Amino acid sequence: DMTQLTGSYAASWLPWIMIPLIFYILPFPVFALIFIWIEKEA
Amino acid sequence: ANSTLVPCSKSPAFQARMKNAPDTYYFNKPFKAYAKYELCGTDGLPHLPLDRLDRATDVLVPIGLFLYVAGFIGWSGRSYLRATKSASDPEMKEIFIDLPLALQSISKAVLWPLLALQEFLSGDLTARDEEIPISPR
Amino acid sequence: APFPFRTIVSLILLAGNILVAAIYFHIIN
Amino acid sequence: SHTVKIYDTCIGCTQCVRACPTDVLEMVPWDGCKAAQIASSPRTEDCVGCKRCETACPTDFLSIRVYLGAETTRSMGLAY
Amino acid sequence: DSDGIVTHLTGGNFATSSITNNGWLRDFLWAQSAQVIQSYNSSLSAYGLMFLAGHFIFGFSLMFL
Amino acid sequence: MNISDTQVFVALVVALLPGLLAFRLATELYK
Amino acid sequence: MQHVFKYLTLAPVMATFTMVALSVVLIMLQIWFPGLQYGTYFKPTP
Amino acid sequence: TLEGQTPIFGGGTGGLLTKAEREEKYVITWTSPKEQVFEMPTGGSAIMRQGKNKLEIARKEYGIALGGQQLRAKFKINDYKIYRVYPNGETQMIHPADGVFPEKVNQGRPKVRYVDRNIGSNPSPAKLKFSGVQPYDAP
Amino acid sequence: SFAMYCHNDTMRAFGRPQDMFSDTGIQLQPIFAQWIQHIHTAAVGA
Amino acid sequence: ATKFPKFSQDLAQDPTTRRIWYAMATAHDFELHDGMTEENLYQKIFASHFGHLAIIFLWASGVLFHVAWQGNFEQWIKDPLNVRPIAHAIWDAQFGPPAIEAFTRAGATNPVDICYSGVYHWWYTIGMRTNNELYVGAIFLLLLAALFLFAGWLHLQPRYRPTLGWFKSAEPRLNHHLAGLFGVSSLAWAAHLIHVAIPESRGQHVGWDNFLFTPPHPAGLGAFFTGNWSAYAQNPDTAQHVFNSSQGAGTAILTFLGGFHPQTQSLWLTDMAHHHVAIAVLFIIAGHMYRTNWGIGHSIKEMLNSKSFFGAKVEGPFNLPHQGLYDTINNSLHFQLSFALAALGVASSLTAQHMYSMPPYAFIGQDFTTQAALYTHHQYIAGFLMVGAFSHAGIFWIRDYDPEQNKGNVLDRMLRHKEAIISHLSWVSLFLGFHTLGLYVHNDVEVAFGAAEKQVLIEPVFAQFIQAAHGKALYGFNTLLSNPDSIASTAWPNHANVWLPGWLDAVNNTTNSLFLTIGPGDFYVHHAIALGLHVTTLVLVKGALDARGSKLMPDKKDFGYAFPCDGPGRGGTCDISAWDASYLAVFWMLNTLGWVTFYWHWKHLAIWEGNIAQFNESSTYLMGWFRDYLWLHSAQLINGYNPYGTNSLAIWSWMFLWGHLAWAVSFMFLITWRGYWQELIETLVWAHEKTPLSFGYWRDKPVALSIVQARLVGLTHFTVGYIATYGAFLIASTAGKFG
Ligand code: F6C
Ligand code: F6C
Ligand code: CLA
Ligand code: CLA
Ligand code: CLA
Ligand code: CLA
Ligand code: CLA
Ligand SMILES: CC1=C(/C=C/C(C)=C/C=C/C(C)=C\C=C\C=C(C)\C=C\C=C(C)\C=C\C2=C(C)CCCC2(C)C)C(C)(C)CCC1
Ligand code: SF4
Repeated sequence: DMTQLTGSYAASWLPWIMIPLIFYILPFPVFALIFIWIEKEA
Repeated sequence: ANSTLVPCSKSPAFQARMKNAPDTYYFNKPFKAYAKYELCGTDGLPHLPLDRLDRATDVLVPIGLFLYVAGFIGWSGRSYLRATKSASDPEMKEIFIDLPLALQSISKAVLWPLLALQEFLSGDLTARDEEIPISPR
Repeated sequence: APFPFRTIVSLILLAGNILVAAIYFHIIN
Repeated sequence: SHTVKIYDTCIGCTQCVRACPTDVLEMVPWDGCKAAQIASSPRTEDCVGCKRCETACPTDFLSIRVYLGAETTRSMGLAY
Repeated sequence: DSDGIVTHLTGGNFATSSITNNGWLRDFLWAQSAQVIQSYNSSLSAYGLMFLAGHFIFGFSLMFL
Repeated sequence: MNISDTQVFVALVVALLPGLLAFRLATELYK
Repeated sequence: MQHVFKYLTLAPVMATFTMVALSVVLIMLQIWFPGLQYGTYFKPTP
Repeated sequence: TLEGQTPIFGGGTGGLLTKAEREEKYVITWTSPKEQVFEMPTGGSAIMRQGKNKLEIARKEYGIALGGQQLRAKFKINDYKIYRVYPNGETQMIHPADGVFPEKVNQGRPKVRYVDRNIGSNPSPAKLKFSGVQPYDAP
Repeated sequence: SFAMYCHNDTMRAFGRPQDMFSDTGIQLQPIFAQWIQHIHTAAVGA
Repeated sequence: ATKFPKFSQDLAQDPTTRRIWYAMATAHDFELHDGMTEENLYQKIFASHFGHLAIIFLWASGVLFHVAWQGNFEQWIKDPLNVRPIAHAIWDAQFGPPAIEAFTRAGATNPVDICYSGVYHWWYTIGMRTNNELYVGAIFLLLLAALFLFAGWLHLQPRYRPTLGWFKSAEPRLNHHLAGLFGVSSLAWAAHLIHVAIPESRGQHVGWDNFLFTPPHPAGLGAFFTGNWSAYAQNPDTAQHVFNSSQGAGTAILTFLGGFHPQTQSLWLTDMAHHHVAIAVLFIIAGHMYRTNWGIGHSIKEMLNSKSFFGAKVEGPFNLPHQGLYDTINNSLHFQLSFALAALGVASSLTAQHMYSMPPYAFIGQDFTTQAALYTHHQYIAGFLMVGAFSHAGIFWIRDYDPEQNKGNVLDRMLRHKEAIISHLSWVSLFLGFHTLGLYVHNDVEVAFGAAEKQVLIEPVFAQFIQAAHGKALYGFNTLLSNPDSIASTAWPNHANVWLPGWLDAVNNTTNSLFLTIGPGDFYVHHAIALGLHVTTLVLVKGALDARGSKLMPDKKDFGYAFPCDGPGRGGTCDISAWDASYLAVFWMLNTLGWVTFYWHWKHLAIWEGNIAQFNESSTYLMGWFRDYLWLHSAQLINGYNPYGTNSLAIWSWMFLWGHLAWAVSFMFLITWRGYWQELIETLVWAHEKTPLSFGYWRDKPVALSIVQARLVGLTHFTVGYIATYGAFLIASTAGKFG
């Protein structure tokens, strides 16, 4: 059916979790890591 | 020899444009001139080739006519500028055109191809490299 | 100065342009 | 901070010092010109880099040169 | 018409097409420029020439800016 | 017939090797 | 009156007079000989 | 401590900010012959008092602008001084540095950042590669 | 104002017209301007 | 101060947001780092190049993996002319059902993208047939990238850090990179074509499991060692050969047929194998020219410093003083980078010009959208590389050039007549611009006034003569290869023109892009391209040659490559640095490449439509470009989504506007300048400090972007919008009307 995102390829559940992880789950922690890195006192 | 260009009077596409053109001053005589003298492409429009030993005057006349006029303007300005350098206020001679000087410069510029050749041979055409302002390298 | 080495290379290169134009004008084949 | 250098072509016209909006420049005794004075830049920490001094300098080329360097609070002209 | 029915110049497409700027790009800029883009070889050809003239001066100004 | 579940998982594990070596090179270049 | 003559020799005034005079010459060439083209100049009318 | 009466000013939005209390602040003091209206460096008008005034300003350029372009040029007041005030309370007088205005030559002032050559003789940067020396700083 | 146009472009591109800011979706009726039109029409008796 | 950036205390002490911006901008400028030595500079660069190589291999691994995982490579093999290649799957959770249905195509049951990079055609030509073969290649590239990542780390350890002398040894590097990196790699690739690709194109599977005992030719290697090389050219593929099958398939491994395979309409695989065989021999020979450790070989320093031509006293090569140059290149990394970028720029242009005219991949010439994408991709990259070549040339003048060690040589002579060079480049630009634009608008006015016959239509006779000289008999010329009786066509002494029958068949074929017929419309656009090339060169050359200084700024070299200005004094000095000239040149490079790709795309669009007459009659005036190319072909692009629904072009519609938006944003950074925004930021600083409940406070003081930073940021938005807008239009206008 064409009412939902699906995948006929192997392990189609991988995009189901990797797209949220890379794009709106991990990026804020990654920004926090970089922000701490670029603000550290000498 | 070129075969993709044919005389406009023998191009059926050109004849279609000639027949359908408005009957005004702008199309009556110019179309007749194009038919006899111009070479047309497959689209029926005149094309200007540079691969003909014949009609070489059709290339050299417009080229020579422009180069003489452009050289005439350039030599008029150059000779006028050189004549104003000796004046006390050369800048004032540029926003105020000196009529006796401009007429003299224009009169000599008629024979500019001869004058330019003489200046080049005598070394008066160009200034020396070491006497021209330049920036540090 | 006649610029010998300058004009010799210039004449050789100009000879090539004239030679190509000769083929292009059907003077030679 | 910015770096302001004064070269030996200075004629001691005091125009760069008068033009400075943060009092970086002062005129000091000298003997290399008729005016017997030369520009100095003892307070380059207060220099903002506006290059008003270079604009005022009448010599050719400039007798005073500003080289923009490390940016500080007062060199950036920040009131906050 | 005689019956009092009004057919508009663009057929009432403002309500549904102007709510996106793709609709402005397509149904206003692209669609309504047909007259000026096809005005060559007609009495409106001056507007076609000036349409390109305005585009030239705009790009020309970017050199100064 | 595209690759199977096992092949995708194997590629993920294999990609960890350049992943860790990229971190080692990046931190070494930072020195 | 000599001041008016000096004004007429100004660069913008002379540029306008020259541009107008050249424009008129070119305009009359279009009226008298419309449709002149490369490969057609100085050829008799068919 | 710096003495003087602040000019009559009803308040403004261009005054001091957190930087004044955290990093540094500037104070300009001057004496005027009469009560008159001057322009605050950051907008608005203020009334300087009859006696000696004291104005707190966020940047040193404000004092140079006020003292140089208004006090001296317009009001003929030549005794203005600019101080730098630190949050710890330390105050140093920075303008005029030695009591004489910088535009007037004064004995005892050393030459600072003077290059003993014309600017066209600075060495090329290729000669000073990896040495950390700028061409204008080269000997 | 403008970012909701970008919202409309993305919703329309997604094939989600019901999520658009439109008369047929999430409505933004200019009620105050509509009220003025009714008041000015009823003032003359129309 | 802050630890970040580690390489600059001047930035680390900056109390504003400019510190973060400039750390990213100067991170890879290793020469300006604090306490940087020449040896540490080369060692850090050497390890950085290992990282970049690993990134390339990982990128190629990702392309292979996603095709083998989510593509349709095996289905595309059976019908390359009608199956749409799949790039990868789509997982956008914000899609609606109409979008999901629209992007579910090409035989897939999930939303997918359509590959336009041509990797399906490339892998098909080189003998790949199964998704497992693609998967093994992807895994192999993961390990190869791991190898280079480890190599970069290894060559930074104290025992493996190369000395500065090792980096400066130019002659051994040239020998190994010519003979080994170029020659041996070419020989190995020809081996892959002979052993794998050619047998696979004839229906025979050759892989790691059977290539050791499956000879590529019946004559074997015995024919090579006995001098019987002609056995390899016997029995080529017949004109009725069917690709990926033995039907009509020969046994030759090294032919020189020329032209195209009749079915695939691409270069013969056996021709390409013999190409890389001959290229390998030439480059291996070239790799023995310079002396390294055995006395024999040229010394580049000696050749440049030579002053005697068989006894006669000369200034140098071509009687020109080349002395002192060896140290100039060998000590200037920017000089070397300038040549490398320029060479890659020309190579990328040649790739674009030669891949569309002589397609090397099976059926790739019939994938119209792929052809347009590949040409535009490599031309725009070439333009960027060309800008970089002159950008680092300007950097070379300031940082690495000193007049003392280059006194009187050919490099110094160029700097001494820079005014003549710049003024003459200005004249060529003015001549081309005045007459090319003037003839366009003359044709605009004539066509607008219903007088299309009054257009000036100059025939490109010089280029038509070249096409005839290459065998194109359409124009009726009877010169050189278009004349069968010409000495060029017969090759009278030897008659070894075994390439000519194939070459002439491809040249005179009307269904390919080999020497497309050109008329007056093509004449004018090449002169537009010439104008763009000369102006972009003028901006770049003027910036490079004025990098040291000018009359307005005699001491520009003391200020570096990239500085904002020198203040409002002396009339004003905006955009005076050499960096600013490169900044201005990117605008002209984008404009020139715009004209180039517009011309390529519209001409091929007319050919693919079957409406070649449209281009021939409308390209002679600018309204024809604006109406019949831009306006006409935007119709289906801008209908990717509308109030009536969405189709597969909705992405190109949204990206079309996204590019316009990025382009518009650039105008803000480019037109408005810094001092306006700094004053506005000061007002917002006041507002924040006086607002209760706003407990946040900046650790870095907010400041407006610097003057140079604004030009870079604006140029980035301008370029990104430029590429995105045209890329969306290029894909949508071709894929919407074709496969
Ligand atoms: C941090 C902290 C802080 C705070 C607190 O704390 C704040 C606050 C304020 C107040 C007061 C006001 C009001 C608000 C509003 O409405 O607006 C905004 C919005 C928002 C949304 C903002 C935001 C908020 C916060 C930030 C929150 C956060 C959270 C998140 C989620 C985090 C996340 C994390 C992750 C990792 C990513 C404002 C404002 C302004 N801002 Mg402002 N902030 C700040 C930050 C920032 C930054 C970074 C920047 C840069 C981008 C800026 C910018 C700006 C501008 C332009 C302006 C304007 O105009 C305004 C005004 O003035 O008026 C008047 N600003 N501020
Ligand atoms: C570079 C570029 C270019 C070129 C090159 O080549 C050209 C050329 C042409 C030709 C071929 C013809 C005629 C020739 C004669 O005239 O002839 C007589 C004379 C003689 C022979 C000779 C004469 C000489 C003289 C007089 C001398 C003097 C001159 C002066 C110096 C100039 C300057 C001045 C000023 C202008 C004022 C023509 C024409 C036309 N046009 Mg065309 N052009 C162009 C441009 C343009 C533009 C921009 C536009 C827009 C405005 C347009 C427009 C138009 C119209 C409407 C029309 C008409 O109608 C006509 C006809 O029909 O066609 C066919 N187009 N053109
Ligand atoms: C550089 C190569 C590359 C690129 C550009 C992509 C691109 C993509 N992958 Mg992917 N992938 C790759 C290699 C690559 N792949 C490899 C080698 C593997 C096997 C380990 C995978 C396994 C994989 C899975 C399992 C999935 C994707 C998915 C996706 C899509 C969403 C992004 C995502 O979820 O990432 C996920 C990424 C990974 C799981 C690992 C990626 C490993 C590569 C080698 C990292 C490359 C880092 C890069 C070179 C450094 C950048 C430097 C910086 C300066 C730019 C996107 C089209 C998703 C998808 O199909 O959505 C529809 C998804 O679910 N990828
Ligand atoms: C006075 C006449 C005159 C002459 C002989 C030249 C000669 C030259 N110019 Mg030049 N120029 C002139 C006026 C002139 N210029 C003016 C007025 C301008 C300002 C628009 C320029 C702007 C200019 C540029 C920007 C460039 C040249 C270049 C050149 C050189 C080659 C191209 C060329 O011929 O220019 C072609 C002509 C132009 C580009 C524009 C000039 C057209 C104006 C309208 C002519 C005005 C004539 C004058 C008003 C007549 C008054 C005479 C009267 C008082 C008697 C050549 C040395 C090029 C160069 O350095 O190449 C080496 C170059 O890049 N010129
Ligand atoms: C609210 C708007 C919105 C958002 C947030 C997303 C978000 C997403 N969409 Mg999406 N989409 C939208 C609207 C939106 N979409 C609309 C309106 C349409 C049309 C109907 C689509 C159609 C669409 C398709 C067809 C696809 C997506 C995909 C994606 C995903 C990949 C991220 C992405 O788009 O690039 C984010 C980009 C980055 C994070 C950049 C990566 C960093 C690299 C290193 C930058 C390098 C730059 C490069 C080298 C220079 C340019 C190269 C270029 C010239 C080739 C992500 C989940 C893709 C997907 O499924 O992904 C798995 C996909 O195939 N979308
Ligand atoms: C192999 C090619 C190559 C190499 C090794 C270099 C190397 C270098 N260049 Mg160079 N350059 C190149 C190609 C190359 N360039 C090309 C093709 C161009 C033309 C566009 C330029 C134009 C150029 C200029 C104008 C300048 C340099 C500078 C430099 C030096 C400092 C790098 C820097 O600023 O920090 C790293 C810089 C960045 C990371 C810039 C940020 C990214 C930019 C803004 C692109 C925007 C990103 C985009 C949206 C998405 C891209 C993909 C993403 C993953 C980044 C460094 C030696 C600078 C220099 O020497 O200063 C004196 C300098 O001013 N280069
Ligand atoms: C449509 C946009 C546009 C146009 C037409 C030009 C035109 C020009 N640019 Mg340019 N530029 C632009 C945008 C544009 N630029 C942008 C956006 C940038 C990025 C900032 C640049 C950056 C740039 C640089 C860095 C350089 C140029 C240069 C040039 C000149 C070289 C071409 C030439 O000589 O042709 C001939 C001239 C033209 C085609 C200009 C139009 C001439 C008009 C049509 C004559 C009409 C006369 C008529 C009587 C006027 C009516 C009266 C009126 C005054 C009221 C030319 C004047 C180069 C240059 O000056 O070299 C000489 C140069 O170095 N430009
Ligand atoms: C055949 C022909 C052709 C071709 C041609 C050619 C190719 C040429 C070349 C040419 C050349 C290669 C040249 C060179 C030159 C050089 C120089 C060096 C010059 C100089 C000049 C001058 C110096 C000038 C001056 C003047 C005058 C005289 C007047 C006015 C003023 C002035 C001052 C400007 C064509 C197709 C087009 C057309 C047809 C015919
Ligand atoms: S303005 Fe120039 S010349 Fe005058 S004192 Fe200052 S540095 Fe010397």
